[PDB]
Amino acid sequence: TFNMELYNTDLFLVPSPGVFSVAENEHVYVEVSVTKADQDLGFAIQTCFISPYSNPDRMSDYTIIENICPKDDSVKFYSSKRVHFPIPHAEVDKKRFSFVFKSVFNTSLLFLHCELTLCSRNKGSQKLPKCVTPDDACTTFTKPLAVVLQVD
Repeated sequence: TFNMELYNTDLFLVPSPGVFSVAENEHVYVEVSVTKADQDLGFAIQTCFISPYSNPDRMSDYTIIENICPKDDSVKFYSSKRVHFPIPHAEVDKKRFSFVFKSVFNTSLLFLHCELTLCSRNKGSQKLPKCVTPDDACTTFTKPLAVVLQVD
């Protein structure tokens, strides 16, 4: 129901076939996606950080996005993409951003941890947070996802 894809270009055409290889100073194109029936339901990208653990309890000082705000300055957002399944009555909501990688760990095997927050895409709604955009954000309904990175 939730996805996280890495791509080699800002066309998000061709996802990497497992473990993404990355060197300092390169871009990484992330795509996150929610697949759902409700059409009032959106999401935002709450937090993203790199870390050498498959574990997020040991969070990390390498934070890219925090409370929907871009903390790393290399970060760019791209158009979001709602794509309809006609016959299954479904919608994939996708969001996209890049950043420039910096190696700073003591190891070559890393994790991109992103967490999605679900939210309500229509005004007047106790039931979940209304929705908000990334620099608008600079001014339980949350899902953790991890993808693997390989430094060279």
